[PDB]
Amino acid sequence: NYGLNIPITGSMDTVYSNSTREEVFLTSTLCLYYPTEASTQISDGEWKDSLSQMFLIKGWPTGSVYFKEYSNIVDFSVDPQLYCDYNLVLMKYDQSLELDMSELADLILNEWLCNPMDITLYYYQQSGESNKWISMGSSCTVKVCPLNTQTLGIGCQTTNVDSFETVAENEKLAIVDVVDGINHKINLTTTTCTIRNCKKLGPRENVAVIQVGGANILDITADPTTNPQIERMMRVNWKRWWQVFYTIVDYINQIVQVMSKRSRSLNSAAFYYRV
Amino acid sequence: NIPITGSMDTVYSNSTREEVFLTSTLCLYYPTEASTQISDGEWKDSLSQMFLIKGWPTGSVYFKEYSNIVDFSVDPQLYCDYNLVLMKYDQSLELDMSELADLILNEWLCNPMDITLYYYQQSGESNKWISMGSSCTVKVCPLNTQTLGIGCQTTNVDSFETVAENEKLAIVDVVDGINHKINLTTTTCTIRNCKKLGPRENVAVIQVGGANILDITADPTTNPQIERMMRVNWKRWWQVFYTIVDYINQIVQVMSKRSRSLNSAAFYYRV
Amino acid sequence: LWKEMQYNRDIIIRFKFGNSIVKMGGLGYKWSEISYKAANYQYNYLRDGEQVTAHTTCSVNGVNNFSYNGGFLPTDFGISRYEVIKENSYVYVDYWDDSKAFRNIVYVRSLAANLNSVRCTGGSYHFSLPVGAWPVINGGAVSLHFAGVTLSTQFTDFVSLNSLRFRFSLTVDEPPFSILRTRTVNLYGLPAANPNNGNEYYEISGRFSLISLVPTNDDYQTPIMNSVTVRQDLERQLTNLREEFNSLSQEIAMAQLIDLALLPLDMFSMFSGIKSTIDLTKSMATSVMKKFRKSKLATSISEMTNSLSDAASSANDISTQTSTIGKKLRLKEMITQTEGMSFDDISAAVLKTKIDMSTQIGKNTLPDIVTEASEKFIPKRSYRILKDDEVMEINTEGKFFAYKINTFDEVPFDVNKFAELVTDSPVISAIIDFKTLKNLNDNYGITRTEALNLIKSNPNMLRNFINQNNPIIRNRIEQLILQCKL
Amino acid sequence: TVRQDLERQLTNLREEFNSLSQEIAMAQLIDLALLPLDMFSMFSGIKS
Amino acid sequence: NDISTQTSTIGKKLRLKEMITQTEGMSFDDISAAVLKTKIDMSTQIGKNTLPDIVTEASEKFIPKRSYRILKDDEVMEINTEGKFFAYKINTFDEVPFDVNKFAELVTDSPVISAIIDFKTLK
Amino acid sequence: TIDLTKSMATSVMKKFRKSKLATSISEMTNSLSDAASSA
Amino acid sequence: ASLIYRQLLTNSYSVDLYDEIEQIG
Ligand SMILES: *[C@@H]1O[C@H](CO)[C@@H](O[C@@H]2O[C@H](CO)[C@@H](O[C@@H]3O[C@H](CO)[C@@H](O)[C@H](O)[C@@H]3O)[C@H](O)[C@H]2NC(C)=O)[C@H](O)[C@H]1NC(C)=O
Ligand SMILES: *[C@@H]1O[C@H](CO)[C@@H](O)[C@H](O)[C@H]1NC(C)=O
Ligand SMILES: *[C@@H]1O[C@H](CO)[C@@H](O)[C@H](O)[C@H]1NC(C)=O
Ligand SMILES: *[C@@H]1O[C@H](CO)[C@@H](O)[C@H](O)[C@H]1NC(C)=O
Ligand SMILES: [Ca+2]
Ligand SMILES: [Ca+2]
Ligand SMILES: [Ca+2]
Ligand SMILES: [Ca+2]
Ligand SMILES: [Ca+2]
Ligand SMILES: [Ca+2]
Ligand SMILES: [Ca+2]
Ligand SMILES: [Ca+2]
Repeated sequence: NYGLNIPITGSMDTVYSNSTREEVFLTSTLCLYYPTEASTQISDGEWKDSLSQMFLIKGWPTGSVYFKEYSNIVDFSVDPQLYCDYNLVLMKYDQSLELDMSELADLILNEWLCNPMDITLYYYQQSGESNKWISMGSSCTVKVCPLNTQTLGIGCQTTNVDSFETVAENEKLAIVDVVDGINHKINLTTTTCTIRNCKKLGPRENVAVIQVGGANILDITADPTTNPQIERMMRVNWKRWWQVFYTIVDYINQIVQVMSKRSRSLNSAAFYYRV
Repeated sequence: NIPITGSMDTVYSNSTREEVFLTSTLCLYYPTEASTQISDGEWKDSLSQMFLIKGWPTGSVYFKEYSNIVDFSVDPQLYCDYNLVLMKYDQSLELDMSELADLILNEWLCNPMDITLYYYQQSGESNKWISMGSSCTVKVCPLNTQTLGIGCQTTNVDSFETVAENEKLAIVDVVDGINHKINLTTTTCTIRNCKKLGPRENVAVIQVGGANILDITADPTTNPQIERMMRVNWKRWWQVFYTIVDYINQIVQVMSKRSRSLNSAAFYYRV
Repeated sequence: LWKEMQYNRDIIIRFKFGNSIVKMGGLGYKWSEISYKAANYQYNYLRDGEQVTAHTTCSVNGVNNFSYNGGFLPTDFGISRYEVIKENSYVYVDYWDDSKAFRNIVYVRSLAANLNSVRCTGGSYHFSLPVGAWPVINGGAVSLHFAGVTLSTQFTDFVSLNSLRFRFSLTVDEPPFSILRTRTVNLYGLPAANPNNGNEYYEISGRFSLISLVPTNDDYQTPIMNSVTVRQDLERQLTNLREEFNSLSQEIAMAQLIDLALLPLDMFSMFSGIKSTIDLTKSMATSVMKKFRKSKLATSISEMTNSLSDAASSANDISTQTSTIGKKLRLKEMITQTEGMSFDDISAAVLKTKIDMSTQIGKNTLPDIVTEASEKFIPKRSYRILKDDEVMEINTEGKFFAYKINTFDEVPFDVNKFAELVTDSPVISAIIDFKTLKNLNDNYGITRTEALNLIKSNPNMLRNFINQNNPIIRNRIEQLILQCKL
Repeated sequence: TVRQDLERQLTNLREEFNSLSQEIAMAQLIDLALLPLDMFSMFSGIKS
Repeated sequence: NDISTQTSTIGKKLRLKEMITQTEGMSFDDISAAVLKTKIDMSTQIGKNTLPDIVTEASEKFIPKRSYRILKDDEVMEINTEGKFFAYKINTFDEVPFDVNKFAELVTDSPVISAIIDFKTLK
Repeated sequence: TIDLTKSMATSVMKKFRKSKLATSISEMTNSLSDAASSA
Repeated sequence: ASLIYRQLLTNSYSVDLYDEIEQIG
């Protein structure tokens, strides 16, 4: 009950000062998320310790820097648990992974509120532009069937799964947007892949997605009309992972000056599960 | 409509003929026998160059051939901004010719009809049922409040009273206020419940044959010779087309711009 | 919280009549009863691109019993009571099918159909005569015309199938039913001998609409296959909905409630616009009346009038008499039309503002709410009688005052002189009671006109003081709203 | 059975009421208005 | 005109109130019912589905335009469904400035007099 | 109120409609209606 | 607004024929 209604009065003259303190941990924690390809190319295994030593001179105490290895973009998109405070995610760009990278960026860079979806028993809808559905698991073959006012499937027969429309097939992660205001019947392989009704709150500003490779393709906003460039949608140019990591360490002061530690959650899950 | 206040002493404006010719389009619908008797096919270009002299820019005139009156009656789309329908007359085509003239000259507001289920009435003097298709054979049967047909058995279709047979287009009026059950060949012919709004300013029908026989209004009493029901005698289609070209100022003057907020999108040949 | 869902479908209804026969003894010439009987039927048909399986049950009502009996001789032909259907008789066809719509048929907001009539014709029955010329039943016909759909249920062997019942009317038709080779010709109607004419099924086609009320606790997430059936539904506890209704007063407003209370509320005005099912919108009003009759307040009205009638031929001391006549005044308030603001106005206003924002979920429960509020709302109230600018005010708890109109200072009370006038002079509900009125005059000194108006409980002056944002009247009316707690 | 009748409707009958209005007086419509017509009284005298 | 629009809405509401409540005036609906009864009695074409769907119309379309009054302390405030609105002294008929806010306040509580004989005619 | 007594009110109204008084009231109302119809 | 309670009491007689419906049915 932090009194989020009474106004706060500032002043436009006095004074530029310091931030006093905050006592819940000794200090912040930086947190790299790199693919296995970095380790394989580096061909080492004292390199995490070397990078910690090289962070120490930049001014991070030893215990603050953590490293997390993931198989690749698609295998990491499933339940991306950001166990940490200042998250960087080095995403190697690869052609045909454009929408997968956009999915992961839209998932972690923004703060989501997800409810369960019991597909077998209910139809489902979308409240507004801010409401997506997020399907995750080993294999998500999300076949939808929209229904008119009369509960007759338009372009599909509700009793014949074949007639359905496959919005996204065989994805580790799929953010699906169907038209807002029309009931749908969903069908996906509930043994492997789960699905959730996820509304989009404001942005999550612990996380910085560093596109390691090509052009600027991360379209976080599903709206085709908008395509903003966020300060955390980082992009760097690479030939070698050692060069990438060295740039990160060298410029880490700016990397954390663009983010903000405040927007953090108890659980490491990338969304608030509101049941 | 909001009021519009105007004086009675303001000076008359200038002629708007040049502006309307530059901004609008003219389109002629004629039967195939016209081209057949012309025995040509540079004639569209010739007539376009002829219209250009009177002041219709080169692309503004559109010649849309139709096979014949009855076959044209089905779904008449008038892809234009000023429409002329040359309409040859032969005896025994009187009613279908009049039907087509009524259909296009009068504005309509139509809704679908579900013959299979509902019993349908007619709202009043401005309401009709228009059936269009490759072959319409409507068979109506009026009913009581207890759904016992008069002059027909609601279950047997033979007893039904046929009101049109094998017609491409049929505008049927029936006694207003009595429920009817209809039987019309749903695969072939589509029937719609329409109300006759005011007139259509956009279309003029140039009868080419005989007497002033068109009766647009189904009411027997009124047979008013509206100005857009033009008529001309003929022996040569070339003479007919030259007449229309030479007097095209009068024809478009008789017509006028269409003023209706439509709700059915369709192709138009506008500029 | 309860969402409308349209389920309109085009269906084909196939059914056949059921025939039961009972033989009479002897050598096999007579018959005892030929009658229609309930008949089931199964089928499947293609519609909307899927094969839907349907189960129908036909039954007959209103049937006539013609007769024919050749005499007491042991071989003469006859049928003791052979039936027929004609103008009066109806036929019901309960219909069911596996489609999704019939799973969501528990709660319905509306339901109506359009079916095409059909002509049913009687077959040929050769009555089993052992020897001689063969009698011949033939002819007879009717026409089924649809009239009204309702809910129903097949008591099928494996389960009870909730279903739609189509009540078709009848219409006798051309073929004159006869008992040929026998003394009955040029009848008209469909007899029970062979109603099906050997047809595999009589067929109807139509479209039926339906507006179900599948529940919802969240906008995005609407269910299918309504499975909260009255096995899965149970009586909401009396104290539980009492607490719910008491909680609902969290939100009621101050001036808008008085604005509503100043309407004439009638049966139609209140009980219309309730988001209820078809089975409860049918008789909600009568249901409310039935339990309103037996309420303690209503039987108190009855006891008052009966006691007065019996008296017509029979021939803190003050607190008790004042309390008894206070209860009597409450009864009089309820029965008659008072020209004041009339506490029961406020009670009904609160009642409407409460029930409008609720829902009927398979049980009426306006009985036990309307009738309960009618007796419990505003437990302690007050009345007054003005005379000679000395208004005497009384409380149902027994208290009493008598104060001047021009200035609000009290006087010694006059028992048995208040009682002579309370019988005839019009009683004024004291929604601005003496205590609050004295506070108002002391703090916000008022004039003669508005003093008289507030004494009379004039709505104009009451709303004027409310819209002045007068704290005294505002708080008083707020407590008035707050005693409405069932 | 019976074809009991056909029955006039609003569309057929509103012109009849228009043409029926002009016979209506006014010195006694006031008396008829003053008399309170209940469900019984209004429909008591329909066509006898 | 904001005043005219507001008074038109109030007039519609007042027509509904007249239908709902029991007024001691002539109550235009009264005249409508009387005319309906006379027309029904004299007319000799009344089927099963005529009195239904004509009593409704006699409720709807009879006297589409009408006016109402609020009496108050030697003055009167009259309103019309069309949009007209007057206010005049009750002893001598000379109109005085109107107060739409006061009228909207008073219309909800005070009783409304169906202006059968409206101020256009009183003057 | 012996045992499931019938509707007293509607039972009495069943023939309070046909009383001399009620017939006279309807007669007077229809007389005024006819007077309205024909001046 | 109090008119509804009076209407309920006055019109309560019809519950007799309603329960007559219920028991005859
Ligand atoms: C209006 O009346 C005509 C007059 O007959 C109707 O024609 C009937 O159309 C139905 C189907 O549209 C035909 O049904 C057929 O039944 C046979 C079995 O006997 C079946 O093998 C066919 O596949 C078909 O279902 C019917 O035969 C035909 N009438 C006659 C005499 O042949 C017309 O359907 C009616 N319009 C509407 C909208 O109902
Ligand atoms: C604020 O931080 C700076 C860091 O350079 C420090 O030098 C300064 O003393 C701090 N402010 C105060 C008031 O001490
Ligand atoms: C999804 O589809 C498959 C085959 O298309 C089907 O076997 C399965 O039952 C469907 N899932 C649900 C929940 O119905
Ligand atoms: C209208 O015609 C007159 C006479 O020819 C001419 O003087 C005038 O300029 C014209 N007006 C316009 C707007 O061209
Ligand atoms: Ca994906
Ligand atoms: Ca499909
Ligand atoms: Ca969406
Ligand atoms: Ca975008
Ligand atoms: Ca016939
Ligand atoms: Ca035709
Ligand atoms: Ca007609
Ligand atoms: Ca005519």
